Amino acid sequence: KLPKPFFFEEGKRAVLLLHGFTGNSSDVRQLGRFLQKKGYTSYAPQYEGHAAPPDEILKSSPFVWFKDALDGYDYLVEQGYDEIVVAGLSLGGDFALKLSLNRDVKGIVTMCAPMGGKTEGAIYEGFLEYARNFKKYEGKDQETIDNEMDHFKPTETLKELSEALDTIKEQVDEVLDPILVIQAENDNMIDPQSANYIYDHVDSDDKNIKWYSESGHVITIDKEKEQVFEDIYQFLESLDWSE
Ligand SMILES: [Ca+2]
Ligand SMILES: [Ca+2]
Ligand SMILES: [Ca+2]
Ligand SMILES: [Ca+2]
Repeated sequence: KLPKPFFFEEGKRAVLLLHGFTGNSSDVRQLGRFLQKKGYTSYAPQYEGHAAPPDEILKSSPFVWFKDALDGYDYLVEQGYDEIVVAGLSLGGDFALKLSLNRDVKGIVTMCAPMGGKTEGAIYEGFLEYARNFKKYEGKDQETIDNEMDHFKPTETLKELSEALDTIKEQVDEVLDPILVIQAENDNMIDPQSANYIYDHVDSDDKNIKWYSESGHVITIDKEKEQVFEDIYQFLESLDWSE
């Protein structure tokens, strides 16, 4: 079956977990379980059209996906959690930055968040591979997959994704809340220098950047995730929680 949002309720300190483009909640579930073991509540929404046939992404929009992130914050508040850190992977990291400008958070974690809307190359081919692997998961023959991929038109989606990323890059200088920037040194999906840009251009008074030398882009499921989780926990423990 396909992943669904998850909601692990423990103490009153809460973390909103935002996944990446073409990702879903399974990319942050292990982080959610780690946070739960450390006593933090977490909620991981899913963007419209994700965890679903890839055509549903083509019918959706980054503008909807950011409202899905905002809806996740508002859900935590409706469920009784007022103090919230937003932690985002890849596109979700950009959304975490932008969400902090739209909602009160105690802190921000960005994890391999791109700065800038270059979609040519790795992100384009990553989207196509995502669509091909889903069609295989649908049990489709190789001929139907090939035929269907010749009619898969990702251009408009990638253009909106590009414009959303560019807009957020120009909002980085408005970010004020405490921040942990996490980045894989050998990221083959985005430019790892994006992390230096975020770290240097946010206006936060409390910031930290951490580099990981043996992980790929999806750092929350790769081989150093235990250290990433520990570093996130140390950040969370440093923040201005009321309890
Ligand atoms: Ca409830
Ligand atoms: Ca600006
Ligand atoms: Ca300053
Ligand atoms: Ca700090």
